[PDB]
Amino acid sequence: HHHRKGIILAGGSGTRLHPATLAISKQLLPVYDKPMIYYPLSTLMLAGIREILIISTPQDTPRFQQLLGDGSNWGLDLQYAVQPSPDGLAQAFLIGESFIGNDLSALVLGDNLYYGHDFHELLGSASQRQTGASVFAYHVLDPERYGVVEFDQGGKAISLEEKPLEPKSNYAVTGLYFYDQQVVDIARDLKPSPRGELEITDVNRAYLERGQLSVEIMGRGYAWLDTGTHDSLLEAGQFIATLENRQGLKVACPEEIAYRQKWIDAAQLEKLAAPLAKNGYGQYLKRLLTETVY
Amino acid sequence: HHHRKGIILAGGSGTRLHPATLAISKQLLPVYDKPMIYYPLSTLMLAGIREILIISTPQDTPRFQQLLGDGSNWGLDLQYAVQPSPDGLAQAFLIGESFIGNDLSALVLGDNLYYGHDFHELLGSASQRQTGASVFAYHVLDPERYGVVEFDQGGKAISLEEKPLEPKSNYAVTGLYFYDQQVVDIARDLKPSPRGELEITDVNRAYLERGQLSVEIMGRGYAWLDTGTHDSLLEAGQFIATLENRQGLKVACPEEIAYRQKWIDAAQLEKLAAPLAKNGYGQYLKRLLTETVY
Amino acid sequence: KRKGIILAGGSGTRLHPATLAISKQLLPVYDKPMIYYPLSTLMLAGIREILIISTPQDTPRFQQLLGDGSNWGLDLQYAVQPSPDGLAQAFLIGESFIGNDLSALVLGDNLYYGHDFHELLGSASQRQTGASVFAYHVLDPERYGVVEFDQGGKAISLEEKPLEPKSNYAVTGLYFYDQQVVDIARDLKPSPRGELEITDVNRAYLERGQLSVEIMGRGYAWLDTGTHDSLLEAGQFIATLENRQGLKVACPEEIAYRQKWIDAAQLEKLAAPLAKNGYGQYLKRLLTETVY
Amino acid sequence: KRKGIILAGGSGTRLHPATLAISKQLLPVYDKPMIYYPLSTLMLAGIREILIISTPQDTPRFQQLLGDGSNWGLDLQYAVQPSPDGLAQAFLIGESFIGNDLSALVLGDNLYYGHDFHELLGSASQRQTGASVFAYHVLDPERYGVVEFDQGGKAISLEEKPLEPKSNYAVTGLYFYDQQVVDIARDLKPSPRGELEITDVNRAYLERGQLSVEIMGRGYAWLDTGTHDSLLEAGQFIATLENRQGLKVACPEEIAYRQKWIDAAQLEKLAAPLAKNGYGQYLKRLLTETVY
Ligand SMILES: CCCCn1c(N)c(N(C)S(=O)(=O)c2ccccc2)c(=O)[nH]c1=O
Ligand SMILES: CCCCn1c(N)c(N(C)S(=O)(=O)c2ccccc2)c(=O)[nH]c1=O
Ligand SMILES: CCCCn1c(N)c(N(C)S(=O)(=O)c2ccccc2)c(=O)[nH]c1=O
Ligand SMILES: CCCCn1c(N)c(N(C)S(=O)(=O)c2ccccc2)c(=O)[nH]c1=O
Ligand SMILES: [Cl-]
Ligand SMILES: [Cl-]
Ligand SMILES: [Cl-]
Ligand SMILES: [Cl-]
Repeated sequence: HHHRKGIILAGGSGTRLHPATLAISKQLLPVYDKPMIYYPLSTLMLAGIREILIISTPQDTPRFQQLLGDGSNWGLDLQYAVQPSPDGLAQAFLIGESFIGNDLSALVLGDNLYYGHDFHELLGSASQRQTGASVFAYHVLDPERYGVVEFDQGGKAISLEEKPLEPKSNYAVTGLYFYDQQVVDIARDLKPSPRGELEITDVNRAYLERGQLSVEIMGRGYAWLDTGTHDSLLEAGQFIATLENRQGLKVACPEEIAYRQKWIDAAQLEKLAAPLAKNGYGQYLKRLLTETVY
Repeated sequence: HHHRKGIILAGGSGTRLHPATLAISKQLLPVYDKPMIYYPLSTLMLAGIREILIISTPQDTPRFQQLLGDGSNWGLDLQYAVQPSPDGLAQAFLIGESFIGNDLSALVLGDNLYYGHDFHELLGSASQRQTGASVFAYHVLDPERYGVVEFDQGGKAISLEEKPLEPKSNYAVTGLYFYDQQVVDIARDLKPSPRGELEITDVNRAYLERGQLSVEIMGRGYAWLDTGTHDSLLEAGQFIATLENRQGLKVACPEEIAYRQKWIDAAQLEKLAAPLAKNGYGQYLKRLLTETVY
Repeated sequence: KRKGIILAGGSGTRLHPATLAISKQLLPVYDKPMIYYPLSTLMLAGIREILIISTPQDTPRFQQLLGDGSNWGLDLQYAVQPSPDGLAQAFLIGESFIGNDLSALVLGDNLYYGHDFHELLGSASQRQTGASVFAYHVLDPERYGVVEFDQGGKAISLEEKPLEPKSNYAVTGLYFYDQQVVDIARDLKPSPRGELEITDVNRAYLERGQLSVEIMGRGYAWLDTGTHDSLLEAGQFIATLENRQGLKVACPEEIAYRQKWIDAAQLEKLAAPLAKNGYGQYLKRLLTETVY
Repeated sequence: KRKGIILAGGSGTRLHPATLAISKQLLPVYDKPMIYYPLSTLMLAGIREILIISTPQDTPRFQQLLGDGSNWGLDLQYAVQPSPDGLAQAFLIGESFIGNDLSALVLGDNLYYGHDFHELLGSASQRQTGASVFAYHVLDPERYGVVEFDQGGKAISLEEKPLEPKSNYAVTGLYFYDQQVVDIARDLKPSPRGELEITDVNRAYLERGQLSVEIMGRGYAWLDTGTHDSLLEAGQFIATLENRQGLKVACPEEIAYRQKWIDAAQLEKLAAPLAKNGYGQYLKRLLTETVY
């Protein structure tokens, strides 16, 4: 008788971006002024998630651990798992099964950057849906590269296709997914696609066929940035730099997000600022203590 | 017995950006794939404003007229005035006095670019306030360069200062202003500041002292882009290019905004596409006829 | 004596609406009008007498920008190209300007940068007979005049926008000609696309073994201004060089002064109007600083 | 025989958190690890025997990346610098590697580009006595070793990060030395900031009239990797060159192959693992294409 956790998939991108990524995983590469993984981590945090599993290669887990620790500095609890071989995104749920337990979950890709107004509220809406799965659809130039969602005249999602040659719309599914307690069992019964991968689109189609997939539009006023190529990586750095140098505010500073969620107080933030007091990042953390930012 | 119009200030930026701007006004320079003036024009249009006065130098008015015409192609009515000498932003209301008549108004700077989610609704809120004046405050790195707003502990605006050496906050007033029928008379009684200029901050302080200035925060999730330097111009081009190449959607395409406001129909948009059918811009206009974009 | 021509004519509707109000070559690349860059190139090549060819609409604009040239030690003239009917029209339009002198054409939207560019130009300019062009390795040779070389490195063919390019070597927008070019241009027939082709002019020199094709090495930057994306990149490229160095690329006043076409007192007068911005400050600092 | 050293040591906490997980010199600049660029520079200078010096933590990472060098016709060795105690420590750490040979140090985060760079390096490398450095005009000379010249153009002083720089000419991160440098390094005292200064090594050669200071001209790009903004720019600069040209900057496999240190069949083996991305495709295309 019986009476939301986060996952960040930051494993191998294979040899796709070699030789740039020969010495280090993509998700530890900087995007402008901070490691890439700070952005998806900050995203889960904005969604109010505090218990988070980082999935990386066996080779780079210690590097993630060194950067991020156990989370206690930022009011989180961070755990780690390895993905020996990159057998697909849906594998996150088998690797993370004991971590998830009987809870709701959120999966984010470790190389996905988001930006925009009321992003907190867009994340809240998905996080509040305690049943079913929630994903986001975003208009892209190149829907071929993604899971593509087709809508009917009423705006209802009626199909999902993984990397179709002739996409039914320009609406790609973003690398951010919210799931109720059915996801582990759905993942467990997945059979490898032709490429040997356990596909997240198959997971989302399972929910769709059950009438339990909410697809919310992430509007054109949001930036969902591309890190798939060297070119798009560079554009992602330039995009963040322009916003931060314009505003005097950072995007996805995890210390700041914890501070504003009240997961850490002013004294704790002051201590985090000390080691970096001579660079712009530590000076930014110090300015958060006295400035009112709306 | 007696029983909202837009202005775009696109006059002289002086010799500040010479020699780049020796042959042509700044507001006709491209930002990535379209003239700069398309962005503030699109902004007024998003606010639902259809009667718009463009203020330029006598030298470049014909160039604006050639680019934009009388508005009829886009469901607008565009008129023109000249600013013989750049005697300040508040001069817009004396130059535009007969154009404004007895109506409410909106002033936008011809070199200001905005971007973000629910921008339409942020513009709507200001446009709906039929009394008083409405402005926007945005957090910037360099508030010294702008009109700066100071808030009290409750978030109420309590002072405005033009280019203070020691800014009371990092909140700059953006170059977008909504005004009731009192603005022309307020402008008329302005005395030149020490620099010989008729200051918009003095106009906004007049409303503030009357308790009729609404200052809404434009959040950090919006991009209010800088075009003040060659560097910031270049960053503005890069910023737009990244969004448009990512999305397959344009920012501030005026034809598109008219189409979506129902100011022009599909047949009219088809005709606008014809002359540019061989380039990306005309091909974009054609794709708007058949695609559903949420 | 070698005369210069800059062809800054119409690029059609390809970059519209960005270029609806104004010719591309009057638009800035970072901190200065695009035409400063090819103008600076002719000046570096030692050319002082220069004809600028533009659309009828925009010739007043180039004129008010650049003047008769005298304040920079140049002698500038202007002419119009009514319609975009081929780069070779420059020699028809420019026939009486050229007269019996040597000539050099540069395209108004072409940007160059690199070490010893002066000597690369100086060598081509010194060759008093035949014609000299430059071949540059590019990713997309179909867009250009493509030069094919034999195993010995000799140029053996030229094709204008081939469907199947023979190499990745594009001819750049910089051409030096002897006294034969006008007469060769006058006998050109329009191509199938309806243009008087510069590549037909160059093939005429090639058939007589009088086309010197120099490699512009990979250490030189020949930047692309043909698309919006490429305009932007060119701006970022110049900005990175100038902000790194504290030195400008293709500042005509500097080049005049370094060629000794204007003296210290004239450079000082030029600085006066712009004194309150970076460009005039730059010009002032060139008076007292030794730059190697 | 001239030996090479690359100093790819710790840059402290200056770029943290971006460099918290990994040394800057193992981070990409556009399409390849930053250290490919100074490695490619030594190889272009003709240097095959090369010592890479890094933090104790990251030496395994440079090792697994670069191997013993044999697949690129190089002979690579590795050594650690326990603490960031000055660039001159390279010659102490590298003393037994150098032995009685000539040497050249390049900083692991310095990027160069330009025409005839090979000959600029080749000339310095050929000078068998004394030391050769390069002076480059920059906007912010206070950040560097600043060289002052007399009216005749002779170097007369060197200052490390002067408060009031004497010129705008910075010494770049590329240094060639004769057999004297180790012994000069061994006698260095720590500076006031607590470091063994490369500028004190260079001043020692200067006092004996044995410092050749060559101008690296404004036609060369010496790119800045010291700030986040400057990392980004360097990436945009390399991307613009490579996408324009269809040719890569500082591809070590290409440089080996062009120096004839590996043959056509070895380059082909190298291409195999990367065949499905741009980098391996590039290597394959170098087999059949003549590039001048
Ligand atoms: C709850 C505090 C939100 C303020 N905020 C913010 N809106 C942002 N954004 C710009 S964001 O909501 O779009 C965002 C937040 C986390 C990760 C990526 C974007 C941010 O990066 N950091 C912040 O502290
Ligand atoms: C009413 C149709 C709005 C859709 N839209 C849009 N949201 C935008 N934006 C990205 S925006 O609301 O931020 C905007 C609109 C006009 C000018 C600048 C930004 C746009 O540029 N063009 C559009 O057609
Ligand atoms: C005779 C003056 C040469 C120095 N020089 C120079 N080399 C350059 N170059 C960087 S350049 O030779 O590559 C060049 C010159 C004119 C136009 C484009 C590039 C320059 O822009 N301005 C200069 O004064
Ligand atoms: C002997 C091979 C020289 C051709 N070359 C070259 N010039 C360059 N350059 C662009 S470079 O000389 O300026 C250079 C070379 C190594 C590292 C940095 C720049 C190159 O990157 N790769 C090459 O194969
Ligand atoms: Cl939106
Ligand atoms: Cl916001
Ligand atoms: Cl070269
Ligand atoms: Cl040079």
